[PDB]
Amino acid sequence: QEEEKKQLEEIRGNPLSIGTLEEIIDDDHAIVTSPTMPDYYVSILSFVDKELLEPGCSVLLHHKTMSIVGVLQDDADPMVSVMKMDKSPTESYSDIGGLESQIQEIKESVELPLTHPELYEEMGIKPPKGVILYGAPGTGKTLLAKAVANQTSATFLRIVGSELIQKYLGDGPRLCRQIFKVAGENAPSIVFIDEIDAIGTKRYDSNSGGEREIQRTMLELLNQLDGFDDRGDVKVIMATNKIETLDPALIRPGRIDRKILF
Amino acid sequence: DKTENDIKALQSIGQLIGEVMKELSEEKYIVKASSGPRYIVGVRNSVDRSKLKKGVRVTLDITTLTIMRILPRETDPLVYNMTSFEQGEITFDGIGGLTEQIRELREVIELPLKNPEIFQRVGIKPPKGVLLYGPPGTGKTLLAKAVAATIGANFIFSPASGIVDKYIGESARIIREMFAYAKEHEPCIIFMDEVDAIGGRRFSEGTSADREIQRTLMELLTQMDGFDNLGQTKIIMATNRPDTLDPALLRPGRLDRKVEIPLPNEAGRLEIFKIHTAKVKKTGEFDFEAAVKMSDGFNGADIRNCATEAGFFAIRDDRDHINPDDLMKAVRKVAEVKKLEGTIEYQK
Amino acid sequence: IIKGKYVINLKQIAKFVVGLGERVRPKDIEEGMRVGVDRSKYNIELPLPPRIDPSVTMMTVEEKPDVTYSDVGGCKDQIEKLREVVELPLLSPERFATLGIDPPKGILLYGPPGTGKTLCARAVANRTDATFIRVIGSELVQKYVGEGARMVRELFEMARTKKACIIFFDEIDAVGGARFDDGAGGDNEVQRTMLELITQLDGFDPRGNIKVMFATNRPNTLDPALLRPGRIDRKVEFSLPDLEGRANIFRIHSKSMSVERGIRWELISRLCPNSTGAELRSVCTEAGMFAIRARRKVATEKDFLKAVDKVISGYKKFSSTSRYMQYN
Amino acid sequence: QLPYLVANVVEVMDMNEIEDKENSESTTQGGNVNLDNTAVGKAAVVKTSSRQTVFLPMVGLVDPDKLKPNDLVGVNKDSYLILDTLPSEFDSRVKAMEVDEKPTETYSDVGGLDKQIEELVEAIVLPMKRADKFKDMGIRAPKGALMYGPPGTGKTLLARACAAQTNATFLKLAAPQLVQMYIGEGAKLVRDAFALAKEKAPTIIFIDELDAIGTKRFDSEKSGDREVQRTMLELLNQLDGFSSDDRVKVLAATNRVDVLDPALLRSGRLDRKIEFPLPSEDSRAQILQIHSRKMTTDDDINWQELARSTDEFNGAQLKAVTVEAGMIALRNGQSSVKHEDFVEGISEVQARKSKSVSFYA
Amino acid sequence: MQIFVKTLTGKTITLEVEPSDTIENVKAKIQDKEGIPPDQQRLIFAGKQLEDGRTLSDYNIQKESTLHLVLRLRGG
Amino acid sequence: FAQLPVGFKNMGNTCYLNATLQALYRVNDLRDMILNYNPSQGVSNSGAQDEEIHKQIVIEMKRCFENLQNKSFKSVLPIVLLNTLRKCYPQFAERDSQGGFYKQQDAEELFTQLFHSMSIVFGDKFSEDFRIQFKTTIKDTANDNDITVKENESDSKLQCHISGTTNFMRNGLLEGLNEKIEKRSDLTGANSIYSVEKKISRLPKFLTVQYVRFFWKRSTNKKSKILRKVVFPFQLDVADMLTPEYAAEKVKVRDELRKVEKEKNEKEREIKRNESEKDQWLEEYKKHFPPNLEKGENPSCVYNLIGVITHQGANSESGHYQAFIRDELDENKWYKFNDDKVSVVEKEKIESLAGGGESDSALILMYKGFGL
Amino acid sequence: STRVEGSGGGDSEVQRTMLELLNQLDGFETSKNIKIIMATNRLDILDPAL
Ligand SMILES: Nc1ncnc2c1ncn2[C@@H]1O[C@H](COP(=O)(O)OP(=O)(O)OP(=O)(O)O)[C@@H](O)[C@H]1O
Ligand SMILES: Nc1ncnc2c1ncn2[C@@H]1O[C@H](COP(=O)(O)OP(=O)(O)OP(=O)(O)O)[C@@H](O)[C@H]1O
Ligand SMILES: Nc1ncnc2c1ncn2[C@@H]1O[C@H](COP(=O)(O)OP(=O)(O)OP(=O)(O)O)[C@@H](O)[C@H]1O
Ligand SMILES: Nc1ncnc2c1ncn2[C@@H]1O[C@H](COP(=O)(O)OP(=O)(O)OP(=O)(O)O)[C@@H](O)[C@H]1O
Ligand SMILES: [Mg+2]
Ligand SMILES: [Mg+2]
Ligand SMILES: [Mg+2]
Ligand SMILES: [Mg+2]
Repeated sequence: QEEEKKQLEEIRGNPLSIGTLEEIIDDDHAIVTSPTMPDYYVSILSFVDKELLEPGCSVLLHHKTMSIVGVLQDDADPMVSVMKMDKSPTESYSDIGGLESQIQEIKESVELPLTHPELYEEMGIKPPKGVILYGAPGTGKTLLAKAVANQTSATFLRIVGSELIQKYLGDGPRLCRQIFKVAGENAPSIVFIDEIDAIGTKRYDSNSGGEREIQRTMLELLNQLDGFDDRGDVKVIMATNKIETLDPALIRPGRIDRKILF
Repeated sequence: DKTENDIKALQSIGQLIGEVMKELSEEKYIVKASSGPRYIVGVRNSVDRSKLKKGVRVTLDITTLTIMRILPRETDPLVYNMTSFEQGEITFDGIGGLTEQIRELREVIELPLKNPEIFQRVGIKPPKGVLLYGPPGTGKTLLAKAVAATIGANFIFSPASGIVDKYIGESARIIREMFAYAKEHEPCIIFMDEVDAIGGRRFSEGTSADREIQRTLMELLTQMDGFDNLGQTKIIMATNRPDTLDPALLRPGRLDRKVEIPLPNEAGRLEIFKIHTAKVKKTGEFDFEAAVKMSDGFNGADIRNCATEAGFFAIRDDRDHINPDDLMKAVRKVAEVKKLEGTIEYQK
Repeated sequence: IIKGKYVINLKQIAKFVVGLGERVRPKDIEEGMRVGVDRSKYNIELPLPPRIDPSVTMMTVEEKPDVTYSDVGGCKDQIEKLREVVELPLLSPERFATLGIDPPKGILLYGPPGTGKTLCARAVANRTDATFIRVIGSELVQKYVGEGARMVRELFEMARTKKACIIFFDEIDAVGGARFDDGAGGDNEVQRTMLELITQLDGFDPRGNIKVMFATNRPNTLDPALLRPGRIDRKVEFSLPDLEGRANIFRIHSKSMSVERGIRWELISRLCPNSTGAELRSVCTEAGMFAIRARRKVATEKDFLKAVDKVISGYKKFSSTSRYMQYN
Repeated sequence: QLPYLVANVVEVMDMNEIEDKENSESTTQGGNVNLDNTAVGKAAVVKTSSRQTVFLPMVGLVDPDKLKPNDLVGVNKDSYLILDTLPSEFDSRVKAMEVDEKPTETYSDVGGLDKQIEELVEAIVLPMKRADKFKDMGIRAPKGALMYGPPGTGKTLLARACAAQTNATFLKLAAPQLVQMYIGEGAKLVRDAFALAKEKAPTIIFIDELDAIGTKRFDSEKSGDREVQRTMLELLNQLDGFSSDDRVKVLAATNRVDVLDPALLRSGRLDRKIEFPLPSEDSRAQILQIHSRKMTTDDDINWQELARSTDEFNGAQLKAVTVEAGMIALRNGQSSVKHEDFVEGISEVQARKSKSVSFYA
Repeated sequence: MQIFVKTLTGKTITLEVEPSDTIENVKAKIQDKEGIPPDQQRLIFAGKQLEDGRTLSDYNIQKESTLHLVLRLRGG
Repeated sequence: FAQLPVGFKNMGNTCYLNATLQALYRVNDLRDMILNYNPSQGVSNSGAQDEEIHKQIVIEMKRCFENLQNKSFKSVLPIVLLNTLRKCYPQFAERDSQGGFYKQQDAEELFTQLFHSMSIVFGDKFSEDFRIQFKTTIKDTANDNDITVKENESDSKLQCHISGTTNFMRNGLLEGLNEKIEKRSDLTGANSIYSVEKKISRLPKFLTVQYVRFFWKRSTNKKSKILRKVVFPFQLDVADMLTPEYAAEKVKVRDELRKVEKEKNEKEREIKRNESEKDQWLEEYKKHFPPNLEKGENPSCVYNLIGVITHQGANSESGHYQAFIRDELDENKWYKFNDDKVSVVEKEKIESLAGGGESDSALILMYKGFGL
Repeated sequence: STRVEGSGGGDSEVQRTMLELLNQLDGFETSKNIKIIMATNRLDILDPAL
């Protein structure tokens, strides 16, 4: 430790001057734009692993001539706070007890493949993908999802259906696009979209909510969920009870496999 | 010596402009620099205290920050393009048929301009403010170039959207500083030209752009009416539809007379036909009257496209004259291409 | 470029006179080219590629998946037409010069949702060994308009810098559908990026080795200014699988499935009507769930019967069973 | 020599020539006889891109006639002195307007729609060359030419072809480019498109598409289309005389003419209105042959047979029939492009696959 | 004997040099017009480098030939 | 897949030799000829007594290669070859003035001089392997009033002339075999400008392409290096720089070879989820090779990229040569030779060696006929 | 001025988010402290999903 840090601090500050990684160049350089507004065509010291850093990373630049001293993994935005949990859903299995025939279509295709890939190596083919929950209000639909994600301890994102709709346009689909990038970044992933009947009954103004917004968000979500992306295994859990606010490219199966009636 | 002069300027240094914001004591002044932030500064003895008033431009030093001298008023780079607009000038009667509107314009503008004193007897608020509105192509602006030339008073003029910046309230400061310049100037005519997006209403379910509209609009209201009331500087406002405008820009007592300049009449087209045929060569053409009346649809700009199109039928025949054989195929053709879309407007 | 110094705008906003330093030709320096200049006194050190405005187009360049050509969204000549329009003139321009034709660059991929229209293009993406840049049509919309005009434009010219690349315009059913004026709506601000997508395809210079794919769920509403046959040229409909085409897909799906012999894939096609090959992709997984309740390492014929029955009932329960989303 | 800041000139204001006993200054100072007290000579205030202004006694090598009150000058960045004068700067986007050595296609690689080629040459090209015959006759030259009609009629092609042929400067502009999220910076693309244009006159300002600025609306209630139209209102300001619209022209192509503002209907803006028709029987035959010029074909085909079997086609579709012939040709395995393959590219690709549903017709 | 020399930028210039002249003479005549010293110059013909102590006709180079100029580099 | 290859360590100031060697032994016939040297190998006389120093270079490569194949080793010594190079060409024994030792220079030159030695010893049958023959037509602009055809123009490696029109190697090669040769002697007048086109009439079996990467600034009167992204593809097709005659035959054979290549590209991936498989594909390919095969002939006009010498840092007079070579059994698995520091690298690392910036970029690119 | 023909209050849209969190707030760290005291002019001008 002692002799390694001597030469660690040689090329480190005093100020460590956060940058934003615009693009890499492959010669051990990158073009950063700083929050303080001057660009730098930075080097890269080459102990932080040259290509382990990608656009959107936050970079530590040296107090003198800028080299990428190092790279910060994680920079807490308040925008992934909304998705991420701050509380534990202490009611799990058998506090939503009953519907023990409609919990074998979410713990034989959502919880169980993640817990055991063993059973799904045996059949081969690709494991279950997605579910849609629907039925009459007060059948525990909202809590079921929170109760299987408590037990697996996979990365629980939860997003409300009424925050996808903003009174601002175009940044709605960017929010939805974020949610699945976090899911793909975190290998075991369960995304609860709570309420996606709240996309066809809810609108604000007519110039940034309205129909155009509703079409855009729906389409973004197809690319995210599977589309062309080929991203990490995301289980999707959708609460809805109005099942014609959803695309005819989403309520076909092979994205959402078995459908659950309550 | 031409290079010796270059050495004595090069060895001098610059100076930083401010204005006297506020007297603190008598040997210390608050200035607001043109770099921005206010400073507290001292003075050279060469400047006298009683020539230091507030709103007077001063030099400062750039290494001592001390007034050496009073400087003339600062003026916008933009408004020096605006006195370089008067081109496109024409005679007193340079829109034919809308001649009745020229007379109506000068009542408000030129009659109090020469003598404000004939209105003292009358006892009214000095006539200020004009709105022009019509279907485009009737020379609302062509008239402005005529009333700049004929009177010969200081003239400005504004680009449409090139006095819209990227800073909210910096696009207010500019238009503020052209009014000041225009009040220092004797009998100045101020044309706001094609204000339609720089006069919008409250919106703000739009983008952030509509708050630039709104900041900039408020500046006009204070200027027109506050402790500035204009009696020698005159406002002329040109718009293409007068319900694009917010109703404090449709408020008379800032806009006393709201003048409509219409589409040329049946025989207002004819009055342009007699002036634009002396702007061309001909073997002789005085047979306008029936044909133009009954190939109506035109606006004032389309009379000069009938002239140009008669010079295309000429080019086919190989002539350097306008023959009425050339023209009456022209008025038939210019009319037909203009059937493309209406110009339907409902005016107050 | 001032003919013999240059006027640069720093990223500090501050404008300066710079010249050529110690390793640059004048030939090197273009107009609109970025340059690195020395922080202390401004002089061109190193030329740099054009424009640091693209940084959110560096999230839409992605690396190709591994999907064998052999796996297809259905066995038809239909993927072979795609192989004449996109694939073959990239490997051998020898034949398209003898014909003397200029290869068709455009294609539409259209038909009912879920047939694997993108599946046959992911197969092609492993195959061509030409860079794929993929686009989202509802990621081209932002609060301030004219921001999205900029984004679209820079992506396309970056493909013009490249040679042998494919820009796959996905999900242009929102932005790329037919323009129409409202008169009160904010529909105009969206119609702006539609117009930018038209004027880049044709350019003022024709496409510099850009094969263009349009992924549309719908052929029904698309712009006649993007549907014109001069930039989408030959367009091959990949339609619903048949009684045989569904057996073919299901033979791949049950090949990848550890199964026991005695199965009929011809039967399964009988049982299903004209329906997606994503339906058939979920026969196997729901048959894998009936295998697991019983505790098997294999699937048989029987569990495919139940699986098929389940998917069919849900189709009635919803809409889109053979639907194009009506019309032609 | 470099480096040195580049600034704009606020004004020239000028303090009196130094021969006076009493300072040299317009704005007179206290104290009796001055010359170099705080009296300095000729004065220029320049405004920097370092966001300030400075009053200097400027260099006398460069005249107050070589100083405009909006001229782009060098200022020395070590200490602000007007160093020298520099060309006026336009945006890099506006510097992308001029040609790359733009290929010509003359009027002779555009077959069909003959009457349109003649109507464009008349509107734009000849008033530039024969401006002398315009002054002697006494007419004005038009202020632009509109092109309108269905997509696929060669509008975009013609403009490139005709601009290059007399080598009138083909300025390359996209309508959506003017629409930028930066306000009062999109408008400088409109302004410098004319600042450039008069230096590079005779010239053609080709805006491809007119619909991104050209809106029907200009009373827009509660939308952000009031920022968009500000590149449209600033456009009409420069199609009103300050002269320099008599050699500076405009071409415009658009696919739909019904979304344009009524201030683009009127003359003095777009004056000449050429409609580009969907080709007739003879016309279609020409267009097909202009593609077949490039490619190997069978000699047993007749361009009149081909003209029978197309009904209401335009040139983009006839691009889609000559190329489609060679798809069918390669698939057979034949070197040449069969005369049956020209007939079969019409039906294979129309612009649509069969004629739609029929269930009672 | 007339030969042609292809420069770094794909530009062919002429040179008149004898069949009894060393490569030091070739590089000398080229050093005048490019401002490039002999010790960086590399003259290639037939893929073989043309060393300074051997003459032009030791590589069997006679007229109507084109030599290819490239520049060296150092280090290690 | 591969063993764990060994490298050369430095003696200090030694990487300019080490890096380049790795690449030369990738070339199949090159490694064979030195391995199989006898004292029964001849020479080619036309005037040189440097033919016996040529022999000495060949033993040192044989044994340097011998260490490379052996694994009793972590260091290949370059040491006797270095003395032997300095003896053979004494411009490497010049002192560096206020620098380091006996002078260090240059991957380009290096290959030229080592290839000179090898073509004498191993005969002309080996000379032809890299030797490229053109058909050059020196022909007037306007009507020809004089013509000369030179097939005595030759190279042994192509020159990609970077004009700043290089965005791809193919472009500058294709308009670097087009040049305008100015005259000075009355043939139709003195300084009449001729359009000259070289088209290839004989491809080599091993293609070498050298980048011109240098500029002499006349605007400072000082040499520099320029770099810049010039993309080279993995699969280089050079069909368009041939004469029609040679092309039709190579392109017809290529299409059959593409079918076997396609079956390989599917099959290789399957069995994963090497030397023996390689030998079966070679046997299949040779049936489709034309029966006109000889030394120095490619039975395709398609090549794959098997080696890159890279150069880093600032302006010319500066270099730290590492080299990258592609495996002899694999085609996405490449070894990085950082003197005696050896590592596995991927296809992505190879692409970035097209330059831009102020570090590693291609100077020499080594191919071999068709793929593997 | 359109957000109460939009969804009956755009405030009621945000309120639904609040209240939906609230479905698990009696157990996370032991026992609500954050009471959401909602208020409105009449209880009938709330959607029946509240
Ligand atoms: N099987 C059950 N056992 C225990 N509690 C249940 C069960 N089903 C529902 N509840 C309770 O009913 C209430 C509402 O159900 P939940 O919020 O879980 O989803 P829902 O069906 O979408 O209904 P809503 O959103 O209208 O309240 C919760 O307090 C939940 O604990
Ligand atoms: N009334 C007219 N008589 C003669 N020429 C005219 C007339 N109106 C317009 N023109 C011609 O058209 C040019 C441009 O028209 P102008 O800008 O004057 O119209 P405007 O009515 O103010 O339109 P807008 O309301 O769109 O600004 C003139 O400079 C002139 O050449
Ligand atoms: N024929 C098929 N074979 C196997 N799987 C398929 C098939 N068709 C669809 N799928 C499954 O569906 C997934 C997503 O479908 P894809 O994105 O390919 O849709 P599409 O045909 O473009 O339709 P949409 O209009 O819904 O976008 C595929 O990744 C695959 O798992
Ligand atoms: N009359 C014609 N003669 C020759 N070829 C034609 C003709 N019209 C169109 N083409 C061919 O079709 C191509 C595409 O049409 P082009 O883009 O020129 O037309 P447009 O009417 O301006 O439509 P858009 O604005 O949608 O691009 C042309 O580049 C050309 O190859
Ligand atoms: Mg609930
Ligand atoms: Mg006007
Ligand atoms: Mg899709
Ligand atoms: Mg176009």
